[PDB]
Amino acid sequence: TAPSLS
Amino acid sequence: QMKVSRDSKVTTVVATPGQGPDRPQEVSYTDTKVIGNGSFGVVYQAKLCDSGELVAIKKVLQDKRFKNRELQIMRKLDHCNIVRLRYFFYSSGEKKDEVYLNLVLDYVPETVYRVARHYSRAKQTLPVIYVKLYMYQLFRSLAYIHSFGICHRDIKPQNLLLDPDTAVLKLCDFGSAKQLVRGEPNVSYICSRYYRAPELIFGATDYTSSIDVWSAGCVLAELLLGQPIFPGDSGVDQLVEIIKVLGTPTREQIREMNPNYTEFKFPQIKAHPWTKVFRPRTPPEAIALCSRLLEYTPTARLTPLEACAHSFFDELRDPNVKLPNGRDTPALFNFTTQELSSNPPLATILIPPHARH
Amino acid sequence: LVEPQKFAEELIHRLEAVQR
Ligand SMILES: Nc1ncnc2c1ncn2[C@@H]1O[C@H](COP(=O)(O)OP(=O)(O)O)[C@@H](O)[C@H]1O
Ligand SMILES: [Mg+2]
Ligand SMILES: [Mg+2]
Ligand code: NA
Repeated sequence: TAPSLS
Repeated sequence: QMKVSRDSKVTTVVATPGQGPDRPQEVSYTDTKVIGNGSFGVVYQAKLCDSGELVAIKKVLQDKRFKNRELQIMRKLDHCNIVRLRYFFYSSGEKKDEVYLNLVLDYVPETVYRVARHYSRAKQTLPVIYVKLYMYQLFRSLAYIHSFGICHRDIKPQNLLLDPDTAVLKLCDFGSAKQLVRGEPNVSYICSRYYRAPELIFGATDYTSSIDVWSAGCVLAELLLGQPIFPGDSGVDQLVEIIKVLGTPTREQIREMNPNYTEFKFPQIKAHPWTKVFRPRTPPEAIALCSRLLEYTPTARLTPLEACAHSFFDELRDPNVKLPNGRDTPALFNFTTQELSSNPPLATILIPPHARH
Repeated sequence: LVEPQKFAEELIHRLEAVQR
């Protein structure tokens, strides 16, 4: 669980 | 910025209010202590000097390697089942030179998780009236964020704040949320274990808001069972647990989740009937609701608004319903045009006749 | 991510063991 690469 | 003074240590910052246009004001607070912790957040409690009100201050590192949507999503949210963002500000923090965002939220004392853990330690079942009230308010917050195209992507009992005196539930923790755009791909290993939809476990990058509905179905089932329904350290472990309940997905259901798995020959496991999954005294309406939420095909899951209209929540629409402590229920029927936009004719069910006042 | 071949092989092996 973690958000997307920029 | 920041500054210290005496009243107890007083901290003063210039903070931007969560709503309206950007017009920062001086904000003072005292009585700081560390209260909660997540995988990303470090939450302080504090007491606002002006009003005396308790607030929580989530201080998160602003990692420029990742997409930090949390502030931009929270600022547009105003709903009674979403924790309110009162103010935010930036501070220097502890990592030498680094950028820390501070979110000043309404303080809420409990979570669905901690409440459910009390009943498991005591070998009791959470009374069904609370399962109804907590699940209903969760779906109502989902109907609100989904009407803006926003997917939370971390729905789980630790992310559901409770004021257990009023039985008001507030969704929190938007640090994984995203405005899902069809045609643009999404990072796949999102959500926490036990609550990941099967399309995510299969690595789909083209999923929709209905992953939140699968997660809500896991919360409901957990509340009814007293433990998570799909535990497991890895993706295969959890998918085995899902398959031991729902049966092996058909080829067409696999295609709806991730077409890259349609040509493998998975062994065909018979489904376990929902009435045997749960305890023998479980209400049939909760089982029917759970079976329309925990569906392989994502388009076959209830939308959140449709879930609120479900017969399981019929007791909440009684005029004579009261909480066990004697207080009346929270506000449940003040739906706006925004959160009804999914399907406006459900107002015939969702606002019962005694609440049109 | 994970290679679909390797994930499905593992899942198939697990599903064969619990298959009643
Ligand atoms: N508004 C709040 N009031 C009280 N406690 C909170 C509040 N927001 C978060 N917490 C506590 O801190 C924990 C972590 O906060 P959260 O926003 O979920 O951060 P993370 O993204 O690290 O999970 C929550 O599960 C909750 O128990
Ligand atoms: Mg959390
Ligand atoms: Mg988070
Ligand atoms: Na309770």
